[PDB]
Amino acid sequence: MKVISLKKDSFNKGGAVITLLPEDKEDLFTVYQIVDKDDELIFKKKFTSKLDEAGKKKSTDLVKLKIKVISEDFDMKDEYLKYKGVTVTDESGASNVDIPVGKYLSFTLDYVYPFTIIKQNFNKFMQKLLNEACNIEYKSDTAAVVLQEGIAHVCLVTSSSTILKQKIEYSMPKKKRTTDVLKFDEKTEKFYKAIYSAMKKDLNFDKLKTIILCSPGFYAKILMDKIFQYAEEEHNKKILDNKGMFFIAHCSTGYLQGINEVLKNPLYASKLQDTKYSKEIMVMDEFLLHLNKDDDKAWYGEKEVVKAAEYGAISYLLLTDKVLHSDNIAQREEYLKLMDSVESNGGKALVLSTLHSLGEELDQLTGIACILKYPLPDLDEDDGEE
Amino acid sequence: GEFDDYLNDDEYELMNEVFPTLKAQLQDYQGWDNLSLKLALFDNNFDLESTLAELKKTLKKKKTPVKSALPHLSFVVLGHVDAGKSTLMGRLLYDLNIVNQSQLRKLQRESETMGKSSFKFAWIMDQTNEERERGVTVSICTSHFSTHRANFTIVDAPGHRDFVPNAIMGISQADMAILCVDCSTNAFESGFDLDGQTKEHMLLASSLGIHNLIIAMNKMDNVDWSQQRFEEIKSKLLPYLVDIGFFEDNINWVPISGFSGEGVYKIEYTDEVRQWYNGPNLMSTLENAAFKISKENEGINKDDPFLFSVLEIIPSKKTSNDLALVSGKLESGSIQPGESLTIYPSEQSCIVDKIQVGSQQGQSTNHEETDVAIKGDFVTLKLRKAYPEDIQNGDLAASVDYSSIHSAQCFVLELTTFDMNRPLLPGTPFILFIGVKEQPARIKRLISFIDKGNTASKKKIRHLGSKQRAFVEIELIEVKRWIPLLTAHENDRLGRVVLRKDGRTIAAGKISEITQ
Repeated sequence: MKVISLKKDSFNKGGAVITLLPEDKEDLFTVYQIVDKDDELIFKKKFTSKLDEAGKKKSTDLVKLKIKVISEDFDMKDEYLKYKGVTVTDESGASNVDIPVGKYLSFTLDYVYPFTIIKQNFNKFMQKLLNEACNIEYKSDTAAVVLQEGIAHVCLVTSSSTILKQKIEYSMPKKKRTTDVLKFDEKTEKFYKAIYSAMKKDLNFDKLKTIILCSPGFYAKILMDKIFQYAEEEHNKKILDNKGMFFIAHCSTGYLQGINEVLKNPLYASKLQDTKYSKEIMVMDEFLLHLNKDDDKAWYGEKEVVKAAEYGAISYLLLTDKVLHSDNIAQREEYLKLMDSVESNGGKALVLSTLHSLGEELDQLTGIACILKYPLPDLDEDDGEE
Repeated sequence: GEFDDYLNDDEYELMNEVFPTLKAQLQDYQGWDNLSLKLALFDNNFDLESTLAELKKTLKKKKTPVKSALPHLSFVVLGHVDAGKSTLMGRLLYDLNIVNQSQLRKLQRESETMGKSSFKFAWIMDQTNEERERGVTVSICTSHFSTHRANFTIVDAPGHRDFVPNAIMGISQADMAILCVDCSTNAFESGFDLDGQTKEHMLLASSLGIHNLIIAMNKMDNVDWSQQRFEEIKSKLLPYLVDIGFFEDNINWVPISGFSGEGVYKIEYTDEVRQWYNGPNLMSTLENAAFKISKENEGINKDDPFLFSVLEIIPSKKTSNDLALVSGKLESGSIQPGESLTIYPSEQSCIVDKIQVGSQQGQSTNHEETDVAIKGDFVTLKLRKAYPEDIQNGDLAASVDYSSIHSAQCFVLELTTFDMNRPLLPGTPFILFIGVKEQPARIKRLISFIDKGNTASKKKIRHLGSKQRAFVEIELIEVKRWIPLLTAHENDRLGRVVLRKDGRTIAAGKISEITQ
């Protein structure tokens, strides 16, 4: 990301005027958590070509829409963000000039033109992701490949998410009557060839530093020598130079799960390439150690987390940017109070960014949870539920 | 050029009759409608008779305008993963007489190598395991052998933990279940863990209605074929089986070596290494199973509606890529060849070309003929007129009568929990293992616990009365049109599933209801 301007008007202390440039899909996700509905975005497009009717007839130009925002089409994997709206129109003639009033309009984001955000609820949490990550150094380094005896998934561990790229899969050996109808072996060879081709295209030994290979069984180990066989066949020095970015791991299931088994479990990653993955893995670790050893020291849920805040008992408050930017403003007034109330009774805090596996995991827990200093048995009766 | 709808008011002053006059009079008098009078006064130009004559005329239009096949007994071999359960099952396979087998002895010996790890009927089977690595699993889950009494199916739990799923939900429930244990000190102490997959591999079985179990002590040879270690082994292995639910008196213990072949084919007189044991051999014990009397010939275990779960889909020459060979369990009802099976999911149907009952035997190529099978049995079917895509695993097939079978996404389940490290939080992801299918799922929510709202801890079921280990709503993460399933009530192998967190199995349950 690059921020061209960023200014603080003089009749309005709060919101802002941001002119900014997304550089990759990690900046398309940041922008996501920044634009709010009713904020106004001003772009360039190419809204040329017309009916006929009087004349042929058109012209061209290069017309920019100051569009009110109303909704969004976001697909991170597909590296596509688009914002839908109606024209602000413009405004005095000073903007929108050339635009035909009365006409919805959208802005599909590009990495080449900057655009300006006339923002209303520009906050300190956003400003962190617009001046920290926003991370003109970039530390997120990882790709995975989880594989069962029959399916594999090329994936990309993101500055938050275990985004799939390619749900590959072949005709897996099921053990035939005969010695294994050479069908099994032939099928296996094709498969080895298939993933190699995929990773070769999908990955790029230029920005990535870690590639994780995990499977229940020898399947991950097999895939690693298959990866490098076919490299030495293509003489693919984008992979052969980097024989030291690969790390082979075991996980219980060869589905997406295996990623959070390897990353957050102290088996493979420690403190190797961990920077944006640091802390957040351990805390979500311990959270599930505690809650799950039915010790009453890990809790989830708006009620129970507000309750654990009346006793001051909270050691680590867990919140998400998925529930935050997922849609709504008022609801976060409470969730801030709730942090202060628990800490004023006890704790630090940890916000999970959110297409992430860890943020999804806490999202699957209502985007709110806590770790305690002490056991509080039954925080779920008084208030009525589990 | 046409219809002349001038005159219209202009004429009234040109001719001079006014017009607000005749109007009221005639109307009322007569009893028809307006619009006619204005036309008629123009068409006879301000007349007052001939138009009225027409009017007296006007309304006038009247609106205003059998044979029993004997088994043939199925067994699943269960064990840790290192007792040499494979070496022992291949020895039971060898040739069912035995030796002669002269080619197969050579081929097993070829299987890396003829000189290397040398050979005695089983070491050579073990070297076929080392080649087979190289395309994981070259021989089949189909295996059969024969004994003096019966024809046997074996399916042999792996080898890396997968064929145990090929038996339970998997094929032909098991007349008898075979636990293979290692006599060694470290290997028996391992395997046997409450946590082991071995205990689970036994636990389904006992849940299933698998009433007979045979327990075979492999690897005697390292522990000097010992009396004291063997009786000490019987003494742990049984109280472990009772914790599973098994009947310790009903269980045969047979000392064996898959690796030398002692007590496998002939009784342990052949074994000079143990003189103290006097009892039957491992084939003699398996053969020892009581014959159930086949039919009732044409008769019941479901007459009830047919429900067949589809474990696997695979192509064949005669039978397509699918609607091709299909493998799975007969959840309820019965199926016979030449019959029509309907698959509600694909809204397609097919004809059963062939049926392979339990024990894996008669191949597709040789013969095409074989009678019949009741619930509980696995089948490997062949489907004639249906297309590769049409059936996928998880589908349930049935007849048109009590047809369709219905199917969906999330479901409600009464799970019970065991000893866990972690508990289940509402929203926690787990991996569900129904049949062939193993999928990620979210136990979203925790609707109820014993009968309260809480997270789910260990050993939780309602203590007495209604049993509420936990009432849960489980959602499939993986795919839209997520999974086909049935309630346990109409049929349990479709209905029964296991839940496991990472490695460990946290809980098991029955599917109570189907939701959208």
